[PDB]
Amino acid sequence: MQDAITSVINTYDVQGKYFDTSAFDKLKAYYATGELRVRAAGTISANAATIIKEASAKLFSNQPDLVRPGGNAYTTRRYAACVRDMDYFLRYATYAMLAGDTSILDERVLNGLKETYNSLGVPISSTVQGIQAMKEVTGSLVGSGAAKEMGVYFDYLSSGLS
Amino acid sequence: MQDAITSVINTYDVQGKYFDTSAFDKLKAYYATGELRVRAAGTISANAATIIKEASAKLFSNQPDLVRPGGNAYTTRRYAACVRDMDYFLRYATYAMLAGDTSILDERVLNGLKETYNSLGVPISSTVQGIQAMKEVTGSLVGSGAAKEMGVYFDYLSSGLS
Amino acid sequence: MQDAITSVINTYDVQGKYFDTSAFDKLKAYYATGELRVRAAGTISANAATIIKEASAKLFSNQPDLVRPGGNAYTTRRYAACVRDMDYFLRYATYAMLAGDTSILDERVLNGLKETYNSLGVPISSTVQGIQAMKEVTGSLVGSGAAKEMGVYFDYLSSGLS
Amino acid sequence: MQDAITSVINTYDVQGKYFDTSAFDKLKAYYATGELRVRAAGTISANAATIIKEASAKLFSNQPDLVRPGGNAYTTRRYAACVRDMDYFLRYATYAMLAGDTSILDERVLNGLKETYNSLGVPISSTVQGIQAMKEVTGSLVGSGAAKEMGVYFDYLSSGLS
Amino acid sequence: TRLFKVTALIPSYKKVRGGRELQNTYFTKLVEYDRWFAEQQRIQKQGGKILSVKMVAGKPGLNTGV
Amino acid sequence: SVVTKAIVSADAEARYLSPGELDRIRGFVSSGERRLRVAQTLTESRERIIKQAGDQLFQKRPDLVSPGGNAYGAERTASCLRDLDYYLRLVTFGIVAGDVTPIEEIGVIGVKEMYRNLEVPLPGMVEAVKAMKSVATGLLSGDDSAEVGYYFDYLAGALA
Amino acid sequence: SVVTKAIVSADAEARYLSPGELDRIRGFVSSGERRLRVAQTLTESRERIIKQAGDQLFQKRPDLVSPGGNAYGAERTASCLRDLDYYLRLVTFGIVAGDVTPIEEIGVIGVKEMYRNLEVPLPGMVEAVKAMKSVATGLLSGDDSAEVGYYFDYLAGALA
Amino acid sequence: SVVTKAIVSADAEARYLSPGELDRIRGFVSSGERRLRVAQTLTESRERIIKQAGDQLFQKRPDLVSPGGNAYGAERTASCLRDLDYYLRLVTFGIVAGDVTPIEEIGVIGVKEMYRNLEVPLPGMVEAVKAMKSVATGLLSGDDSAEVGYYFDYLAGALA
Amino acid sequence: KQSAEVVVPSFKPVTSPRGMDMSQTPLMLQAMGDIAEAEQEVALQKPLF
Ligand SMILES: CCC1=C(C)/C(=C/C2=NC(=C\c3[nH]c(/C=C4\NC(=O)[C@H](C)[C@H]4CC)c(C)c3CCC(=O)O)/C(CCC(=O)O)=C2C)NC1=O
Ligand SMILES: CCC1=C(C)/C(=C/C2=NC(=C\c3[nH]c(/C=C4\NC(=O)[C@H](C)[C@H]4CC)c(C)c3CCC(=O)O)/C(CCC(=O)O)=C2C)NC1=O
Ligand SMILES: CCC1=C(C)/C(=C/C2=NC(=C\c3[nH]c(/C=C4\NC(=O)[C@H](C)[C@H]4CC)c(C)c3CCC(=O)O)/C(CCC(=O)O)=C2C)NC1=O
Ligand SMILES: CCC1=C(C)/C(=C/C2=NC(=C\c3[nH]c(/C=C4\NC(=O)[C@H](C)[C@H]4CC)c(C)c3CCC(=O)O)/C(CCC(=O)O)=C2C)NC1=O
Ligand SMILES: CCC1=C(C)/C(=C/C2=NC(=C\c3[nH]c(/C=C4\NC(=O)[C@H](C)[C@H]4CC)c(C)c3CCC(=O)O)/C(CCC(=O)O)=C2C)NC1=O
Ligand SMILES: CCC1=C(C)/C(=C/C2=NC(=C\c3[nH]c(/C=C4\NC(=O)[C@H](C)[C@H]4CC)c(C)c3CCC(=O)O)/C(CCC(=O)O)=C2C)NC1=O
Ligand SMILES: CCC1=C(C)/C(=C/C2=NC(=C\c3[nH]c(/C=C4\NC(=O)[C@H](C)[C@H]4CC)c(C)c3CCC(=O)O)/C(CCC(=O)O)=C2C)NC1=O
Repeated sequence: MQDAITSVINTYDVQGKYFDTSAFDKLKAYYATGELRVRAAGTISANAATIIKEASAKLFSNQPDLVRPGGNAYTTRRYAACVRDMDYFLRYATYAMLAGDTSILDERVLNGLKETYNSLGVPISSTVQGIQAMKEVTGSLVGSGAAKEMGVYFDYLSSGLS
Repeated sequence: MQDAITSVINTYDVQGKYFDTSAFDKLKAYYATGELRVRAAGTISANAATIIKEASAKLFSNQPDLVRPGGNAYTTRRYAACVRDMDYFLRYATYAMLAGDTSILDERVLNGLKETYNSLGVPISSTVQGIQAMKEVTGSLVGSGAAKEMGVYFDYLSSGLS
Repeated sequence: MQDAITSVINTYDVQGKYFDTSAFDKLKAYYATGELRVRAAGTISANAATIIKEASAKLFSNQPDLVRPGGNAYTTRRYAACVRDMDYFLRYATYAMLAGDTSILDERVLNGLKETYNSLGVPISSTVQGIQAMKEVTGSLVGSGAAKEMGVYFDYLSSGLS
Repeated sequence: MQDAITSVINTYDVQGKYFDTSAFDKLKAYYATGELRVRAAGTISANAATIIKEASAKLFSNQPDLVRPGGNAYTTRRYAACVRDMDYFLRYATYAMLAGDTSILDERVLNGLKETYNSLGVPISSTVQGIQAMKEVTGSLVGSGAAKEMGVYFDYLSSGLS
Repeated sequence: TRLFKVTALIPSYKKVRGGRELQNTYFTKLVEYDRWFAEQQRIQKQGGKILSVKMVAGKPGLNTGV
Repeated sequence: SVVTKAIVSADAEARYLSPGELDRIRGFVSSGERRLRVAQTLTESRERIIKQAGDQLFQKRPDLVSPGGNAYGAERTASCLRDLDYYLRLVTFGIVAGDVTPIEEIGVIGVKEMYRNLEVPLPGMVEAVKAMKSVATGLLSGDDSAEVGYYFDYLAGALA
Repeated sequence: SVVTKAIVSADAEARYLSPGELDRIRGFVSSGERRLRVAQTLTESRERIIKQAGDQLFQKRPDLVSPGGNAYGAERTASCLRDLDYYLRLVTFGIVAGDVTPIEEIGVIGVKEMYRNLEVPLPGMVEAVKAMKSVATGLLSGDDSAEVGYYFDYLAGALA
Repeated sequence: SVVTKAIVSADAEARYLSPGELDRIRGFVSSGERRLRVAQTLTESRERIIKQAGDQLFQKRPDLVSPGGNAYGAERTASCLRDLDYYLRLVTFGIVAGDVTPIEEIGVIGVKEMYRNLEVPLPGMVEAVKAMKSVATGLLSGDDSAEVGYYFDYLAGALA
Repeated sequence: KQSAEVVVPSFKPVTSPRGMDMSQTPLMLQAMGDIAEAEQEVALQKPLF
């Protein structure tokens, strides 16, 4: 993984240039938003169980067949795996929000999750619906700015699965 | 002597301190019990002779030898001095109950009383028994709430004599 | 481990003897008690969490200091470790009862317990009292016939600890 | 492990007590020493290689037989392991000084060190001499008050080894 | 389900080793199902790129026999 | 206090308290909460009372803080204001006590010899306590102001 | 503690503390006084915080003190409030420590097993700590209330 | 950086970041502005630092530029100065990152093998880095010199 | 099967020692001296009266 600071470091390293004015502008932009990110992450940490419970309720209410017999989320085992996946998605989106970069989602979330779900038979559209449900529930909790910030990484997860 | 209020005032005077919230709490606590103490004091004053009759009768029934020839309460003079002493104890216990403090019991009653009784020949265990009898007789008249209060001062007298 | 049947078999195998009438009598006794042992083991399996609850409640009622600050079972971690130790004792007692032999209490349980508990400062007397508490609860649960049998293994565990 | 804060927390947790004035005074004293501790830690960290060089130089000057053929510090492996142990002692002494508490010295240094060295034939008196040389070098670099404080942790190590 | 066939590349970042390491970087292995979460997490934490994962033994969506 | 005074009077006569003394005590404890709120209010505004009373006193009596005055200088002015603080605290004690017994026991008996040994003028003390009376009764409501004014009158009369 | 985490993190990498971690410790040492003041504010008001949090808990979750509820009975309700007082004490500990390490070691590790062996509902614990958070942050200024709410939020998340 | 280390430490335990880790990140973002100011200052003084550092290295170690030395010739001396420029850029990256992790990832892992293959003397590296440290710290104020010199010290230790 | 004994039964806790409170520590003594100065300064911050 790489955060925003390490991201700009790597980008300026690949051309072998020293930091220009724009690089310091990017770094100032990140450090300015860091404190909002820390409130957002602390709030989400406080309410991770609540967010996952509300999002799962919304997903399984909009798609009742998932947890009725024959659905992918029908058993205690497969339901528990589903809510474990949503818990991991939310915590990693919190990580990517604190870092200010979608890299950790590439290295530690999307790195083989697509074809793991594909071989498992997990429906992609339903998982996207669950990610969107976590997105709405989390935004309503963290307020407008942190909601936009978290939503960026949530749509990164959705598009990675899509 | 000092009552409860002047006890608080002295506590705060030695410290050079204006009244705290705790000081106001203790003052409210004393002001709340004032009507109870006044009612109990009036009842005790109205029934002092009856209280002495009952307590002395109980003491002389439980220790007959006190009033037999050779006993400390054997004469009309020494019997009258006995019931006079019981009136002392009841009246000063009533003062202490009104005051909400036992300082007057220390300065006016218990000071040098042990050596006085030892020099006189007065049995001090029998006097504590008379005070306990007086406590029991008074508690029935004043009522449970006032009985619990008067018992404290009767106990202070008994402990100081014992 | 070793059970009653395997104990008889090894006893005769060391002697290199076919089974005599005494060996068949011992095997008959174990086969006769087998139904009682199976019923008791089923009851304990059905009520183990209950048994741990009443045994822990009784032990911490008899010695409240254990779970109050300063006691060995005072914290969430140490309370949970206490309950886990009691779960060991109950489950291995049930194993030994079903086996009819105390060997498994020697290998899996009593080997090195004193050293661990004296290293940790775990009070061995209080642990013995907890084992006794489990003994009353389990004996009351299993019934008259099985209570005597399970007492053998609980007291074996207690004597190994003390 | 423990530091000064955790030590006060534990002594008030065993008693189930909220913090008193005495505990707040102890916490204030540690918070007052924190700046000096961080200064000494930074100085030692910048100068660790210098300290190890000088201390091992005095040790091998006084005990030349340790580096003559056959001595315990005679091979490149054993010399490297000797100066590595000296680096360990310096690092854990600095940790302990920064924590204000010697518990880390017992937990992470002194535990089994004596019979580690005895099973390896490492001389323990010469290790204590190395620790004293290290203390003398460190005192000159960190200043008088920091020297006195650092001597406490070096002496704790020396006494635990002896 | 019971079996994933996983092809993964694990590069090296911490150090350059004297050992060849062609053994350990690009590999294919068979990891049993309830090991796959932990194994995938470890592979992602080492910095590798999981190239493919396949079903081999069991049938996706089965309830019993898992 | 009120209870102490009644009890001491009954004890001198070696009797129980009369219905009148008990009624006095009952009316005393019945009015405890309002006098206690008055003491609360005076305690809350202690710093303002001392500040304003000292200002009023030194405007009315400039000779006290001029050279040759007893309170000349920061230190002696602070000792002056601290005496005012003493007397305000005594007044709060007297308010909760229901009589001027704390005031008399701590700050009246022997005050003449004390302030003579300190070269402190007594007319200065009465002017200071009247200043504090004005400032403190300004804060309180009319009945409570009158009650507090009675205690400040007792103090001014004791000094004068 | 902050120093303990810094030392343990450095030890896990077998290194001295870097200037960043030493600066972190320097800031924590600087804020120690504010932390002690907050801890004293929460300690002096522990009875009020416990009483009000118990109230709010039992209005918001009547089933707990309702028949069949874990807190049913005066004795069980006293145990409930005693647990609340344990956790308030641990919160003050974590305030002075600068981290949730005392809270986790004393009241969070194995708490699920303990409350399961006690038949205590964890949503009840979460609601109770939310009640304590509301009451205790009401007693503090915004800057201090935020940092206390952080410890209370960690406690709620660890119980949930 | 510090944020990445906090994230990977939290993910190792499969947890959210604790209030202590969040406070550490808060302190880091607070120090970010001074870190960018320092990195800007060193970035502005590119050519100065390189020039004096190279001159001190070549006067202190004439053998490197002398016949048979590794840097003999205009192109080899240019490569020497180019390596110095690389390492100064890495130090600026470390200043912004708050740690020596970028220096570690770009210019420290396998550096000894690289300079063995290039026949570059490692003590010459250490002396060049020390000269760079001296020039950079000189061009800075008293405060910036400590944190900048820490990175040069780490780099020289890596080469040594 | 050389021995059935447990080599590591547990680790003895190091949470609390006996004595050596380290409150007599000289720099702790210096801090306790300095807190007195801080308290005195706070006291002189109050009005003189
Ligand atoms: C074959 C394995 C399997 C099981 C067992 C299973 C149960 C199950 N019960 C559910 C809801 C529920 N289940 C209950 C039952 C509870 N109400 C009381 O508390 C009782 C203690 C308890 C019943 C005895 C309730 C109330 C809900 C609704 C919860 C909600 O909507 O928030 C749900 C969520 C979606 C739904 O509404 O169906 C599942 C998946 N699903 C499975 O695939
Ligand atoms: C850290 C990132 C990461 C993730 C997220 C991850 C997910 C993951 N989910 C799995 C199973 C599963 N995952 C799901 C979840 C789906 N079912 C529902 O329909 C939803 C639409 C949807 C979730 C919102 C289910 C039901 C299973 C069980 C599949 C089965 O056993 O047939 C497995 C198989 C191995 C195991 O469960 O132990 C993995 C590896 N792995 C990772 O390394
Ligand atoms: C040496 C001086 C002395 C005297 C005189 C004296 C009298 C005396 N009479 C008593 C009881 C008594 N005294 C009487 C006598 C009265 N009954 C009738 O009314 C008559 C008019 C009258 C007698 C002529 C009675 C009936 C009692 C019993 C009271 C009772 O038990 O309730 C008692 C209480 C203890 C006891 O029962 O013995 C005393 C002390 N004690 C003394 O130390
Ligand atoms: C410092 C760490 C620590 C904690 C927290 C702790 C809690 C604790 N609570 C207990 C009982 C209890 N605790 C509660 C509290 C619960 N009831 C309600 O449902 C609420 C949701 C909730 C409180 C908010 C109750 C009702 C009991 C009595 C249970 C019983 O008697 O069966 C007990 C059993 C022994 C005893 O009563 O002393 C422990 C050990 N112990 C510890 O060492
Ligand atoms: C058997 C394996 C082994 C080796 C090799 C070994 C080397 C060794 N060389 C030492 C000192 C030394 N070694 C040297 C050698 C250097 N001087 C020049 O720079 C040269 C480049 C270089 C030699 C060619 C010098 C000068 C000293 C003295 C250091 C001093 O006096 O400060 C010491 C310190 C203790 C002592 O002098 O007795 C050791 C242990 N020890 C071992 O157990
Ligand atoms: C003994 C048999 C064997 C060999 C030879 C082998 C090569 C090999 N080279 C690797 C990486 C690499 N190999 C190179 C070399 C290339 N880069 C430049 O373009 C050059 C033109 C070219 C070399 C001439 C580089 C730069 C890397 C690092 C790639 C990375 O950053 O991950 C790796 C990945 C792990 C590691 O970095 O150590 C292997 C396994 N593996 C084996 O099992
Ligand atoms: C960003 C991290 C990084 C570094 C540091 C790096 C070093 C590096 N230095 C090189 C050459 C060189 N570097 C030097 C420098 C040495 N001459 C003296 O001995 C001095 C002690 C010392 C300079 C202070 C010299 C002389 C060469 C030429 C080697 C030759 O032609 O034989 C080369 C060979 C490729 C080229 O010349 O462009 C590399 C890769 N490469 C990297 O990707």
